[PDB]
Amino acid sequence: QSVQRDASKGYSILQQTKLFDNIIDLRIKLQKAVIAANKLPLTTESWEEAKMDDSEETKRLLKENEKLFNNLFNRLINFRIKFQLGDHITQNEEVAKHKLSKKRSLKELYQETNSLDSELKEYRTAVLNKWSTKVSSASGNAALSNLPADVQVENQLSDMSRLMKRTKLNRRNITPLYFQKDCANGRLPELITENPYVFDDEDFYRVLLNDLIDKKISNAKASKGRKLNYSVQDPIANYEAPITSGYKWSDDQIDEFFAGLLGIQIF
Amino acid sequence: GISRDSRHKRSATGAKRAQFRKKRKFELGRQPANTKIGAKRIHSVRTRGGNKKYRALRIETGNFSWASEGISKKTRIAGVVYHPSNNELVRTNTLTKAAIVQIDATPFRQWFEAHYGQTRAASAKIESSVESQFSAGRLYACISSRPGQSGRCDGYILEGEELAFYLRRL
Amino acid sequence: VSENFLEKMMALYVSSHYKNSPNDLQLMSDAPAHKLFVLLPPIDPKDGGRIPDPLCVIQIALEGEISKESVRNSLSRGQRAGGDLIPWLISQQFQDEEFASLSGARIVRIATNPEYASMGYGSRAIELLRDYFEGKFTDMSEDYSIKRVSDKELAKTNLLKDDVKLRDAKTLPPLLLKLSEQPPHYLHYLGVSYGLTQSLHKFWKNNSFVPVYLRQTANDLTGEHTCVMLNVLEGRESNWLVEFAKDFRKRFLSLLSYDFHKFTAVQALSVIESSKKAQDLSDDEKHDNKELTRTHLDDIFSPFDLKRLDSYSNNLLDYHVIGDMIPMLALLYFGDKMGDSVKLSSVQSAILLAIGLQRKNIDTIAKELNLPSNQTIAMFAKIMRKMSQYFRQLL
Amino acid sequence: MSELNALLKDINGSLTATSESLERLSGIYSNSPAEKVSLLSLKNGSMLGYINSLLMLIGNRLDDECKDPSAMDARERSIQHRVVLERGVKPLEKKLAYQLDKLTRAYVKMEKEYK
Amino acid sequence: VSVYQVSGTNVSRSLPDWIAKKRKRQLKNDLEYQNRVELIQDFEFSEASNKIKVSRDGQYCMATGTYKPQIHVYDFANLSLKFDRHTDAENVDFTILSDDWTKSVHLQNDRSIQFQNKGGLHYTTRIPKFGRSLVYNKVNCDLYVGASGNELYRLNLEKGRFLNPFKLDTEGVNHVSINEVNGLLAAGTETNVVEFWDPRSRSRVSKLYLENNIDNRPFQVTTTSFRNDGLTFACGTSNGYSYIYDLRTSEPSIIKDQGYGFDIKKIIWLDNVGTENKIVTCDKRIAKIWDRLDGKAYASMEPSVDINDIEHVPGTGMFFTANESIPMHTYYIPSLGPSPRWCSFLDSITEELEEKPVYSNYRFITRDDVKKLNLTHLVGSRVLRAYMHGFFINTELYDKVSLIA
Repeated sequence: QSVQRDASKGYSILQQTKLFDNIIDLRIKLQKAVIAANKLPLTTESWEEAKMDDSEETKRLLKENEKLFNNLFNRLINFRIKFQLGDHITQNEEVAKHKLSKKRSLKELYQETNSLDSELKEYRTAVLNKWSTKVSSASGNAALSNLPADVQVENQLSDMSRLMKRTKLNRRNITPLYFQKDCANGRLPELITENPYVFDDEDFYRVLLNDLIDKKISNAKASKGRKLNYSVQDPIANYEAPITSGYKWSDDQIDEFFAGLLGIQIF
Repeated sequence: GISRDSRHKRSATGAKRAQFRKKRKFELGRQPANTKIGAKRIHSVRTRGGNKKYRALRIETGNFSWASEGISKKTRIAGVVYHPSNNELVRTNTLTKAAIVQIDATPFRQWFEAHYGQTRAASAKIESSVESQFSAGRLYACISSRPGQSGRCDGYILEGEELAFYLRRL
Repeated sequence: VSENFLEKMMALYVSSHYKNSPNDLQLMSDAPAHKLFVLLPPIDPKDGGRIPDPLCVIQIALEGEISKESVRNSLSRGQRAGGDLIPWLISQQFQDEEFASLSGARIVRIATNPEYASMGYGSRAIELLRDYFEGKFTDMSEDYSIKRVSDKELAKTNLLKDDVKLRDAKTLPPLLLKLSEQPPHYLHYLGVSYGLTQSLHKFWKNNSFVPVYLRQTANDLTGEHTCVMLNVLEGRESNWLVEFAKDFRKRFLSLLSYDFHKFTAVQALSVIESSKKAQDLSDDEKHDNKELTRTHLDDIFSPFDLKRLDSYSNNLLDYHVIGDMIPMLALLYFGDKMGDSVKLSSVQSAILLAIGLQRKNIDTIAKELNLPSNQTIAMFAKIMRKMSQYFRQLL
Repeated sequence: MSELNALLKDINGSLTATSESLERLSGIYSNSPAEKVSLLSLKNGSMLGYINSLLMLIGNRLDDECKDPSAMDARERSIQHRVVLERGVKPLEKKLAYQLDKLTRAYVKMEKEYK
Repeated sequence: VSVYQVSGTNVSRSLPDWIAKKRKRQLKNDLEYQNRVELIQDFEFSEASNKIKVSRDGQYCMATGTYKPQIHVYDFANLSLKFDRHTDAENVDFTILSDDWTKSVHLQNDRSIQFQNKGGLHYTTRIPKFGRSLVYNKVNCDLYVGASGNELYRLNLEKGRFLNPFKLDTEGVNHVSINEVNGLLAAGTETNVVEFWDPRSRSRVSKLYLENNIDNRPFQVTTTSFRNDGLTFACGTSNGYSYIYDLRTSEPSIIKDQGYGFDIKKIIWLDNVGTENKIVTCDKRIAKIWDRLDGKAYASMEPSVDINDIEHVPGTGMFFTANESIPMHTYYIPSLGPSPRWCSFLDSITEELEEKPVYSNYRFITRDDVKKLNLTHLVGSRVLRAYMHGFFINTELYDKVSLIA
């Protein structure tokens, strides 16, 4: 019985790991979008001038862009409700079910995201504290009593200023459309190479690509003798004599090894 | 110790003939030469009379003839692909007469593009299968010279019914 | 059910031992430090919970955590308190007070099924045991104390009407506990003690243990010299171990003449090799060997001596002529002063170690390595040629 | 072609491709008592939020108005999610990595035995 | 590490040996010709050599030739050819039954087993179908012959009787090998499976399916070999991948890539030499030495001519290799162990020896395979160090791109 629960736990472990890899595939597909977005204009005047170049086609493209975007992010939010529901991250099952049923607007969609991240933060605090204690006890760190993981996350989130700069770093050297015209016109207050407007997660993106890559590596007729004649053959008779010693291993051992070859409450 | 004497065989009637005389020189046979693809290695043989024979123990190059255009070029042999007598000769890349081998297509392609200026049209037309082989980069040819005896491995590129039949057999 | 298992444990525990005494049973049962660890084959659910057989039985004794006051008072008094063998000995041999404070466990005994010796169960057993203390084993699913006989019960029972009974099964914990169920005790090192033999040392060496001490006087009953080997678990300071290992190696080299001349050349060479592996353990460069300085070389050897070595490298000398200087060469090479320029094969190292340190004759090593005497001297000659060429490079 | 039109096409392809893969992923999760590892559950859930925050960074930019071109709010959420994966989740699972591998191996052996 | 070529051709790979014989008369004046040392006289065949083995006693060696197909036997105690003996057809494999050279069995290529006794050809028998390998079971005196067909033939030397042939599930046996400790027979089938058999009974203890993740291509088991420890087991594939298996568990403990994509021709276990954890996996072009535990390369032998067989003199650091060249090469890696007793003074001349030394360290890739892997964009980069007609990549980086591709 103990075997089965462990085996089932592995399936959940595998399922979560497969779930991890799949979502990275989503991130990989989205990668050309984030680079493209960082190339988009930053200001109303640039966008209108961007539309000015091809007004008709851009309007059609913009209409398709808005539809696909809203459909996608409405769908993602549906998964998050289900995902955080299915995994017990959200405790209010009734509220989660109504949200899935109801269709939401863009303003409404942002609100659920705020709600969803808020719930994950509470779950995050509980989970890290639970496992950090468990790891501590296992290693004897409890006996010793190296910061708690939740505390470490709190400190890094406290240093929000440092890490914002990490995003602002323009490693790829992306120039958004009409960036020079917005700079010359003083339409970019933040700036007045590190660009606040360009977002760079390339290092984070590469590390995810590597980890996915390494895991894949780690897991990965009678004539001419054509009919056999069983007669005695004199010249080869008694050609060599068998050794009386036999196999150096004892027979029972040899029999044993072959069998396994190729693979009070006591417990 | 190989012999070609007809005495050790049985008669037509089935009688087991007795040994008349010890083995003689004029009834000699020598060990076979298992020609293989590899750096040209030839061992000479002093045969009956002043004549001489060359054994092609290893060889990589041969003269091959395109009969349709009546041309001959020296080409490298890539490997044995099919051999009518036995297939374990096909496996070990053993080279012998009638073997079907794959030869490099470069010089024939060069000659063709030179002579006809194509990669007028009617003459330049060639069999579709041969053209596909050119696109592949290797051509199917049949060895027509006995490597064991003369020491060379010349042959001809397959074509027509030859080519259809052997491609089917492949 | 427990008793059936205890008999199986003693069978494995007693099999290897030459002559076991019944004290050790009391020793296992009552000692608070001692713990017992059993490797078991995979359990088949079809077996209906039959009392399984033990393949490898390990007994560990927790030791250390000695106050820096007590060690000094005892060391000056020269008195050895009972227990804590490895701390007290290593404290004496090195006069280090910091080691006695560290928390460690001595592997009192390891035994495997003799029918199954030499197939990797014993090694597997140690590998898990280290992982148990290191902290790898954790429970993922989100008490084992037994209530003692209360004083109230003792007063309410009379000698005549005492009903002495086995403890009720609900009270008793399970016989076998999964590693994750029981937390470990925090430890810095794991130590062993065993008579030095080629097989055993090869086993310990493969398990990443490091020698730190070797008793000079062979045990009378066995003819073997007691050896102590230490290992440091991941995540703990490793400096103190490395200093001992370096210090021991120097001690071993000089003593090869005195009382370890008996050891086979290969056997002795292994001991140095095992200790050197400790150096590779420390990826730091704070402690490194120092190459021979030109001033140091002049004090060790006179220029004529270097010339004399040079002549031998050119074959213009008899072998006996250079007999004087070899032992000094041996210490410099095995002290690693010579540096990266001079490196030798295993056969050459054994030959040099023999003549230089064991003080054995060339003829004896020719037998001991089963080589012709002529080939031995030749291989020796190439060694001097490398050393001579090096001394030329320094100059 | 305008630079925007080529870019807008690039986004259009991604959003379609991402949506279809999401549709596949939602089906398999919907297809799935089995209890999951909470730490890994957070790990998946957190990085899901990271993608959402990235999309809000895309969404903020895609707007022609561009009231928040820096996408500071979307940045902070991506910042919050990224930290948990790198600083919190990763050290713990490395400690737990040994026991994880043992269990997954155990099932695969049983699954091999069953077949 | 230092590898010395005691004997063997020392010309360019492009230069064939026979011209060196023609150059030999012209270069007689050259001093190096006088100084060069040949260890065994006539240690050479007319055109090529097929197999090489050393008698158990340690004083005699035997070899086979291409034309005229012949059988040298070398006497180490005299550093000389003892006798050459011609045959009817070229050799495919043989074994030396006796401890000395006197007693041997040779499986030719015309499907005939010839029993060579000391005097001369004793008896010639024929197996039903073509043979590919030959092993001898000292315990039962039963000689086992691999065959193109499924059935694995059995010949009993004691009884002088063909016995019931074993029946394999698949057709084609490329190599057979008998574990000394246990008697387990391993049969290397053409398909990617190795079938184990019990000799005392006649059964199939189990079949191991070889799985390579890197390359989806089909591969054939070409060689097998049991270590004296009686537990570990080695396999070769036609894709140039050498596996080390602990028999008990189905998973491959280590997979090492030779990287030239050539079939593995022999595996030798260097346990006897000391520092037991080493192994040799010999290819058509390279014989690499590496350690069984870590997989790190120890030494490599890179002869100028194709390797057909390699042999290790027990208890010593010497290696013989039968090549497609006129001379058979002899190597000597001093680090492994002492020179053999008969080569007592080989150490003396080490400096005069050639001392031959990237190619073993990295994985070789053809131009076409680069296209298959979409690595064209890196051509000219420091990752791709081009040699000959192909490009070298780090083995780890090769594993990465292949799975992605």
